[PDB]
Amino acid sequence: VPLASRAACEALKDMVWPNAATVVEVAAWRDAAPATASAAALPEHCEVSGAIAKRTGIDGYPYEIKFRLRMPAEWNGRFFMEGGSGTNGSLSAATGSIGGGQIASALSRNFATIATDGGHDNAVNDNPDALGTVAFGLDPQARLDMGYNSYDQVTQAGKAAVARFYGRAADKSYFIGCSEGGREGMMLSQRFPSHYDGIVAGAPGYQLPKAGISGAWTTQSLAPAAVGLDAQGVPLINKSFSDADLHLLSQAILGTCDALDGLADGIVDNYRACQAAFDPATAANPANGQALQCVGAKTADCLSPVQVTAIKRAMAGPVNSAGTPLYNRWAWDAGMSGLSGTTYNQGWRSWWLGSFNSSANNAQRVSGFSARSWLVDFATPPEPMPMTQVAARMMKFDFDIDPLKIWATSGQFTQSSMDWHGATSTDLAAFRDRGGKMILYHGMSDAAFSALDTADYYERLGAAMPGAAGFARLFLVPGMNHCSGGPGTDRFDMLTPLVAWVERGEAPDQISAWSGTPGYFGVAARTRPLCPYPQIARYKGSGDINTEANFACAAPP
Ligand SMILES: [Ca+2]
Ligand SMILES: [Cl-]
Ligand SMILES: [Cl-]
Repeated sequence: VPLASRAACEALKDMVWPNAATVVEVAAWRDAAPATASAAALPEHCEVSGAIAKRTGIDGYPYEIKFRLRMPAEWNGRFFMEGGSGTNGSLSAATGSIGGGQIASALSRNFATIATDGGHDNAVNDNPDALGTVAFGLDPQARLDMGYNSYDQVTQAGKAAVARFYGRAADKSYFIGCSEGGREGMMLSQRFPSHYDGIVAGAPGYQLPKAGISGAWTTQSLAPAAVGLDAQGVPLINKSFSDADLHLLSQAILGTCDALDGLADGIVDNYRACQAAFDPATAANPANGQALQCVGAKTADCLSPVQVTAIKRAMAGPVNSAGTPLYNRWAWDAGMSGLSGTTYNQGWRSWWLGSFNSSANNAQRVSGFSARSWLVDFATPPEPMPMTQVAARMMKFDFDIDPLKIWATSGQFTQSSMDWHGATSTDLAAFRDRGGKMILYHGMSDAAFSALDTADYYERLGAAMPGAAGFARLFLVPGMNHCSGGPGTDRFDMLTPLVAWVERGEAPDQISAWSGTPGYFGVAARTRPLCPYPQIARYKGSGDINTEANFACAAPP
C-alpha cells in the first residue's frame, strides 16, 4: 500500500496500464549507487522494465516496444525521458541522459526517468537479407513505432506508473534528445504537444529521410577525387582527402573566417559571414600566403582542383535535373578537421568519407548505416540487398527517381517515411500556449545533419509564429561535430536552463559551455557562451580568451 516504497515498486509487476498490451518483466528496488569518475550518484529507486504491443511483423520477425523506467524514492515531482540515437533498437540504462557530455543524469537529480528502444531490438531484428539491424523497415507497424508511436506509448506508460507509484501525477515533464533523439523531440513538440513541458532537441534529424539523398550526393560528388577502388570496384571515397588535406582545408577556413567575429582564436563564431566569404577555390593557405588550390601538382600545402571541385559540390547539397534543392547546403567550419596533440579529428570525415587508412569504404553515407537505413527504412517500398551492394547503389542513385521514394506509399506501407519520421511542422502553437519551451542546439561542423537546415527551420518557425523566441530558441555551436566533439565548446548542461524556462519563465539569453577537447586550441580549458540565434559570442576586448566571462552574446561585428 504505502506510496514510493519497495512494496509499491514490486506491486507494479491491479496496476492499470494505458495500453492493455503492456507486460512488466522487471519491477525491482535498487539501492543508491555512489558517484563514479564518469557518472553522478544514483539515488535509491524503483526500476520497472518491460514491453508494449508484443507482436509478429509481416516479415515474420517479433516486435515490441521496450521501455525501462526508474522512479526514485525521493522524487522532485518531475518526469524525464531521454531520446534515442542512430536507428534506435537498443535499450539504455534509462537513468536520463541529458547529453552535452555531462556527468549528471536526470535520475541523479531525482527525476523519474524512462527510455525506449523505439519498437525494435538490434539483437533480434537483425536480418542478414535486409541489411542487418535496419531490418525493422520491412515491417510497416515497426516503421510507425520508430517514427512516433513508440515514444507516445512509452510516455503514457511512464506517466501512468509515476502517478500510481507516487500517488500524484508529474508536475512537469521534460524530454532531452540529440541526433535521432533530437528528431524525436521536435516530433513531440509538433505531434504530441502536451506530452512534455520542456524539450531539448540537439542536432535534430527532423528531415532524416533526406539524409540518404545527401549521402548519395556527397558520395557521387567525392568520387572524382577518390584514389583506387574497393573490393567491388567502387571508388575509395575515404581516399579523396587525407587527414592532412582536411586539416589544411580547415586552416584555410580559419584564415578566411576566424577573425570575422573579432577574435583570432580558432573558432568561427560569425558563421554567416564565413559562408559569404569562404570559397576554397579563391581562399589562401594562411601558412604560406599562396592559394589553397594547387597551381602545379599536389603538394602537402595545397589542394588539387579536383579535390576543391569535389568538396564544394558535396557542401552545396543535392539537386535534381530541374535544379531543385533536395535537402540543404552545409556550412564551412573549422571543425571539419582539428588537431589535438598528434590526433586528427575524425568527427566530421567519418560521415561522408570514412577512415583514410583502410582499403575499403566505411563512411556512414557510402556503405555504413545511413546508406543502409535509407534503403530499407526510408525508401518505400524498401530496397533490401546484400551489404556489399550498398556502396554501388549510392553511386547509381538517381536524383530524379530515387528521392520520390521518401514521399511514396506502397502496399501495406500506408505512410511515407516523411509522414512517420519527418518532423517539419512549424505549428507549435498548442505547445507554446500550454507553457512549452524548446531549446534547439546544433554543432556547426555536423556532417550528419546540416546546422544550416536547423537554422532554416528556426527561420520558418519565427515567421509562422511571431515572437517565437519567447518559447523556442536555437543555440548553434561553432566547431562542434554531431552532438559532440570537435574544436568547440561541446559540453553544456541543457537541463538546468530548460527547467528555469519552463517553471520560472526565465528564457536562456545564453547557455554556458566548455570544450571537451581544449587541446584543439592548445589550452587546458575553454569556456564560452552559447548564444540564441541569430546572436553569436563576442569577445569583450580584454581578459583571457578562454574564459566565458570575457564574452557576451550579440550581433556579428
Ligand atoms: Ca574567432
Ligand atoms: Cl553525452
Ligand atoms: Cl581574466
